Amino acid sequence: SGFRKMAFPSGKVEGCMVQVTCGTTTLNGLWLDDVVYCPRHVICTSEDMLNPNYEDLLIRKSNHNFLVQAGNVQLRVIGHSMQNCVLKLKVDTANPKTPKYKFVRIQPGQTFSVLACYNGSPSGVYQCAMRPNFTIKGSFLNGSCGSVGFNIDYDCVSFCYMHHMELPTGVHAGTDLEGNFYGPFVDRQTAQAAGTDTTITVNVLAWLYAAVINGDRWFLNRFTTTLNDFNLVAMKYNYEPLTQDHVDILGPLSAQTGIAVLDMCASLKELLQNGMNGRTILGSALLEDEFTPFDVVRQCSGVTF
Amino acid sequence: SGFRKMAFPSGKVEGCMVQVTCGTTTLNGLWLDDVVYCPRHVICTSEDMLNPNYEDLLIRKSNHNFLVQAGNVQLRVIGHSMQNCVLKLKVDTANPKTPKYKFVRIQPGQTFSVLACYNGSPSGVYQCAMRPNFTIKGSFLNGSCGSVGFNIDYDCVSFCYMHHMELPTGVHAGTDLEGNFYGPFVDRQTAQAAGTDTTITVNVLAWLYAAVINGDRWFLNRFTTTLNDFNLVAMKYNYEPLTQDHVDILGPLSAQTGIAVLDMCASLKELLQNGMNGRTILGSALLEDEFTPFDVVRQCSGVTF
Ligand SMILES: O=C(Nc1cncc2c1CCCC2)[C@@H]1CNS(=O)(=O)c2ccc(Cl)cc21
Ligand SMILES: O=C(Nc1cncc2c1CCCC2)[C@@H]1CNS(=O)(=O)c2ccc(Cl)cc21
Ligand SMILES: [Cl-]
Repeated sequence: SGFRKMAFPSGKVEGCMVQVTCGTTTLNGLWLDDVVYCPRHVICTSEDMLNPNYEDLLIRKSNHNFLVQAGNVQLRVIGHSMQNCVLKLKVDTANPKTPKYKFVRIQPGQTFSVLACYNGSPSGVYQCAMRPNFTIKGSFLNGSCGSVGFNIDYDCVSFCYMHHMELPTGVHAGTDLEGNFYGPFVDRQTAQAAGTDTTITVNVLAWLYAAVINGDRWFLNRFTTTLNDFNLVAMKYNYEPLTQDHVDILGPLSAQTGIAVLDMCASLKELLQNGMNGRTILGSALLEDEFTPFDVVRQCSGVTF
Repeated sequence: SGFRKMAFPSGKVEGCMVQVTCGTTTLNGLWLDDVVYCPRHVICTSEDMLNPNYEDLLIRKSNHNFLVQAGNVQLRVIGHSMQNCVLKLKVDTANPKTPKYKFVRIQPGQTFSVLACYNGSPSGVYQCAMRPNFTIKGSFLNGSCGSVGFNIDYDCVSFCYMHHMELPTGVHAGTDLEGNFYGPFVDRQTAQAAGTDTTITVNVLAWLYAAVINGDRWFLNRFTTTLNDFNLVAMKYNYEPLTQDHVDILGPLSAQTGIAVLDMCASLKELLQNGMNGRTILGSALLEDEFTPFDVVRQCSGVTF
């Protein structure tokens, strides 16, 4: 029993964190095999950030301008290349702690663990979701750039995010491990803003199924809804539209609890109208949207209470 | 910016998790140097749990009755002894991954990270607090016994909890690494219940300081209070009494934000008497009490390990 915001064990990622320095700029790098991946803005000064010409800044650099530190050992850079917004530094030593891994680009609503790091040293781990507006609500200070997001389903680490910047509202933007930004963001200091954010509907439904699995049904009602009527109501509360894909994905949780997806949608419609009336659901007074259907199945018992 | 429920990086603890089997009972063990620590109830059958005599159950066991598996390698048990509610299995191999460590007993209100494990394999990491009623609100299923709680100080892991059982309300109970329970619990199948819990006042105040640091100030007011008047009000809401030690501990956060501790106590009094009025603090509609003053300082400073 219980339901917590649970991160994957971070050990496999801790053994890949290194410090990358170019001149006065220092940030984190991810060392996999003989390559260190880091944000390309490590070659920028603060002044360069308004309109940096990365190709022009990079051509003026040699391999020995990049200092890579793994623990107390200095790695030797023997090559470099830029791929989108990431810099790939070829080093003379393959990481002996390289886990089994993949690079995966995720979609909004997907969750992942973040290993926050400073000076190549891990400080903490927490669970995040890629918001519908392509930002993440992380906890990052200056020096956290290059910290990564990942999942570890089975023994393979799927790297899905690398931290690049903090927007004016205090939310965060970054790239996949191929250097492609999530969202319409650029690694430039020009005026940029997070778009209006919305609630991840499929995740709220998954978490309501987690509450039923753990023994709570107070929020259920005798009604059902059509998918279109549900979406007309949901969008009035700034909730993402629920698609047939989301309904299909909730199938297993619907079978385990015996509650049809559109019947759970009717409960959600009522919760949006009434609020909780002094009650909580899984220790929360707000509707939680950072647990996916897959996260609920992973954390909850297969036997409903 | 940002504020997340953050756990310590778990790698140093992952390298200590093993699987312990005695007959039909399988659970997790902690392998440090040449000793494997695990709940002594691993020697019990379901019937034995009703009224166990652990010395009598243990005397009937030989070293080869305990199967210890570290990854895909079988460890050889060469000795065994009991210390309070913990079984210490001496093995023929010292753990090459043993980190620098200490066994520490924590007090209610203190937080720690939990590495949930099943079959000696880590599945997730989350942060929690030792409640005033000595339970923890964890997330554990069958097979999680032997999972451990810890804090990291510089490079030293301080092990503070080992999981033993779930109470009827779905909350959890366990021991320190010397086998002494937290709370008035016993390791047997008998009528046991979590006592009435209270809110950790010093932690709520720490989290209100974190909200101010992160730019949430709507709850601040011009008023102050005495420590005695604050405690008279706090007692009415099932909040733990605030002591002069708690006021002293909040000193640094008070200096950083410019808000006296008793000034923040007056904001907390108003929040208890009037609610949030449709507002949230750090994305929560409830007053959060599972962040200590030290957790707030650490997360808002980027301390690494
Ligand atoms: O956003 C940035 N850093 C950063 C990342 N995470 C957390 C925090 C910070 C800054 C202080 C607050 C906490 C930088 C610098 N600021 S910037 O506007 O020059 C900028 C712009 C683009 C890129 Cl790719 C990067 C950046
Ligand atoms: O509590 C216990 N295990 C356990 C731990 N974490 C999570 C979960 C469980 C059981 C299934 C549900 C989820 C056991 C069995 N139950 S018991 O009451 O027989 C018991 C009693 C004492 C001791 Cl030390 C242990 C136990
Ligand atoms: Cl995805």
